[PDB]
Amino acid sequence: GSGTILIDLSPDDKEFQSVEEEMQSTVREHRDGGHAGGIFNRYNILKIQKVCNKKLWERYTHRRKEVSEENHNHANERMLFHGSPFVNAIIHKGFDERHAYIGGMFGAGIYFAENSSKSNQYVYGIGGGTGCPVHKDRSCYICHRQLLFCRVTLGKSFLQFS
Amino acid sequence: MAHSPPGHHSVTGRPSVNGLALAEYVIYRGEQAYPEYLITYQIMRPE
Ligand SMILES: CC(C)(C)c1ccc(-c2nc3c(NC(=O)[C@H](O)CO)cccc3c(=O)[nH]2)cc1
Ligand SMILES: [Zn+2]
Repeated sequence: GSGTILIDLSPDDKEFQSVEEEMQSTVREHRDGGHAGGIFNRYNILKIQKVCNKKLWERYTHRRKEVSEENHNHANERMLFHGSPFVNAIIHKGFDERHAYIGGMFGAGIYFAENSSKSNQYVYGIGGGTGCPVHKDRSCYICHRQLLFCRVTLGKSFLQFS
Repeated sequence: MAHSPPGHHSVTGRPSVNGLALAEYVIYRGEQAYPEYLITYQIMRPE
């Protein structure tokens, strides 16, 4: 009883298909040769579910309006990927400081990617951790993985070259 | 949790060397993201 329901989408749904497309078309090679997240060019999409939670949605839209009004009515809202071992907390409790990376490059915040394959590197933790629970294989082709595709308010974003 | 740079709401990490890489972003308030879709998948072995 968290308030969260997961609505399963059909593969025939226009909305399943555009989310899958964004997932598949933003795969790239990584400078570690696949070390953290595995060696692949594409995914097998198995399921896509919508995350519905009225409280967490209102919490998001309330902050969006704050940011918007501090930035000439421009939330600068994107759809971005998030991979984390805490995806199950996140979908039930929402994002908070337990999902931030204290040791991150750009500070102690919550990190999102335009490249799905980048988020794929944190599904099993920092650096890919030890890989999947069952095989300890960061390149497991067997075990199922989960990513979030999230709605993110960037507001006035500080540009950092790197 | 850190704070955003003053007068900012997030940080864009621009890809600098990697020609093919897209941007990465950071927010410092969890209220600035909502998890809309949960995607279950497998990576696929290249043939
Ligand atoms: C510490 C725990 C809670 C385990 C964690 C850490 C990182 C990520 C995570 N990190 C990302 C990221 N992070 C970095 O580029 C460097 O870690 C910053 O130094 C870039 C792009 C996307 C992601 C992303 O989807 N998830 C999730 C959870
Ligand atoms: Zn496995």
